[PDB]
Amino acid sequence: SEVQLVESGGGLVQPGRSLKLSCAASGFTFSNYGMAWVRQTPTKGLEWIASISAGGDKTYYGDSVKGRFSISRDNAKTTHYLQMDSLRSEDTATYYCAKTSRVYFDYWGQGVMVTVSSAETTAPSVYPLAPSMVTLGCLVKGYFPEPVTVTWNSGALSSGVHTFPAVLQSGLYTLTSSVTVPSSTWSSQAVTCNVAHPASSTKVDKKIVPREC
Amino acid sequence: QFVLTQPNSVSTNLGSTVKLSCKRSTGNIGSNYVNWYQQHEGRSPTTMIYRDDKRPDGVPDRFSGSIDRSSNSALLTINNVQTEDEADYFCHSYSSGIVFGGGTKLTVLGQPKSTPTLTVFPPSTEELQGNKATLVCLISDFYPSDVEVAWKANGAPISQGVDTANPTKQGNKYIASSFLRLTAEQWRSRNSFTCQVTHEGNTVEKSLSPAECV
Amino acid sequence: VPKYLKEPVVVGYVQRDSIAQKIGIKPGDKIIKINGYEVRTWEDLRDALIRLSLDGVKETTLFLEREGGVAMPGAEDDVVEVLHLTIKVPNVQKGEELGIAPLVKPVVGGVKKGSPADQVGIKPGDLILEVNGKKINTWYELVEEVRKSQGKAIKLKILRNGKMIEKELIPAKDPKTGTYFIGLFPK
Repeated sequence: SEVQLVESGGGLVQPGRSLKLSCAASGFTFSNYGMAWVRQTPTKGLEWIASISAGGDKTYYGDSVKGRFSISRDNAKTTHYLQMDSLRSEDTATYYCAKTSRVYFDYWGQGVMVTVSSAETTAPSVYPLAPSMVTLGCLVKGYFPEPVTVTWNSGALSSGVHTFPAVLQSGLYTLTSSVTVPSSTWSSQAVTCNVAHPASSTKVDKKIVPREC
Repeated sequence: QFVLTQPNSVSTNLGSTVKLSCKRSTGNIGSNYVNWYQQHEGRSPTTMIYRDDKRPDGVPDRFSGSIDRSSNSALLTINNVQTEDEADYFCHSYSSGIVFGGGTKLTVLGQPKSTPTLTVFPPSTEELQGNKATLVCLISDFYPSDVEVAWKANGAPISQGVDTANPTKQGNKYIASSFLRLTAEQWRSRNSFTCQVTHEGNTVEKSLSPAECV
Repeated sequence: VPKYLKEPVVVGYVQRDSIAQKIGIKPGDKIIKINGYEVRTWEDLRDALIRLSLDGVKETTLFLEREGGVAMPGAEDDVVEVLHLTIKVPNVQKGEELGIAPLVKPVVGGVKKGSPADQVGIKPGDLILEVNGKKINTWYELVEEVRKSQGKAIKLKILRNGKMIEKELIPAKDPKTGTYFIGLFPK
């Protein structure tokens, strides 16, 4: 399939404030299909939020929405939107945009995290981890909120990449990502982890150098 | 106007046949199409079955949808349940609104047991400049998921500043991580630090030594 | 000429282990094109499949529509689900078929004299509703369970001028041919 749905506009918001999500679509005739937004929490599961028709003239909303959210769409820019006002802490979820095919959602986006909290966003501190076969690492320490992404050599090193789920301690998250490469790759070329924290618009690069004293 | 009830969890073995049930509370289940979505851990849902029993391209023949108006229940059937089918399955329907089932966590048993592999990391020089030290212990390549994690200082147990993540499924097997928070003074003060994992009788361990350089 | 040949190609039954089943064609699908040949009636599809096979075509396109049922909120304005498939053309020289059947109501047109059918009393003009408990909507659905049951009793449900009657039959093999048969003429 060529259908692509890419969310953006998420992150952290204080309670009672506003946030507008975007979903850029490509690979299909956008105006020929209705769009929708579905959110997910580990406790409540999948819950339909809003739905808009192909032409953008009819709108439908879930029960948890009571005039707060306004789903719109721009059939000229192949993008639909979810304007959210008066956000409560219970609105914290992963928000998916979805495409419809008459009677179901045929394709889902990647989902964007929205955290409603009075706590401030904290960019992570990244530290290089160093010790045939060599396993290097990167410590992503003390960020909020989730998530962070880690690539190695801007994505060129994809084999043997393990990004471990974070731990939560005193309101801050910490995880470690590791990669296993032949020592020839470590000696000939630099090995760098690329950390991204979208909620704080942060990107960090840290080169892995052998241990010192 | 109505809800869809699925079992919270279902356990089956490799090669077996599982029946994931989706019950419509009020109304006829045949009056609106039932759709099934698979969601792996940390991934987006994908369509397995739409329009009661239509299977999209790329979905294996092992999946099949059905409708039983007698019990007013929709059933997703997976023949020859493989390890990749371990995921969440949500049924879906509609009427005046759009309703999702609660979801069923499908667990596939029977895969071979694997002992954990450990990787430890000393605190970086950059972190030591801040007078803080974090010891990292990575646990990977183990099945089943249940593991116990403990730390030791010069062979003596230590149990403060320890943070351990729950085991998650990453591909074929499980992975987990554990952290030990210390000050830069505490790190250089001791001769050895050990991460210890207990998995089904076994007790694997790896050590960290600050006396690397003279 | 049967009545269905002038009707749009709405699949009423898909034969198991056939080309249409392997590719995923389902009952309710509407075939609208094959290479190319526009398909508006069952006659077009039959003539196209013959011409294609005679021209040696082994693979070609098949355009299909999948609609029906109540629309889900927000998706009522969607365009029609048109599927683009690559199909294996059946070899008509060897008698191969595509594997789809039209939605013709299983109304018996005749019963053979002496065959264990008038045994339990099925008459010409009857309408088959359910067999073995399962509902069916076409004739070819009954013929599938006859040569799969392997002799055991098949409980049939029949409507006649308003009344619903239940009949049960058991017969099996045949000497001249060598297959399980009952003795019914469709209409």
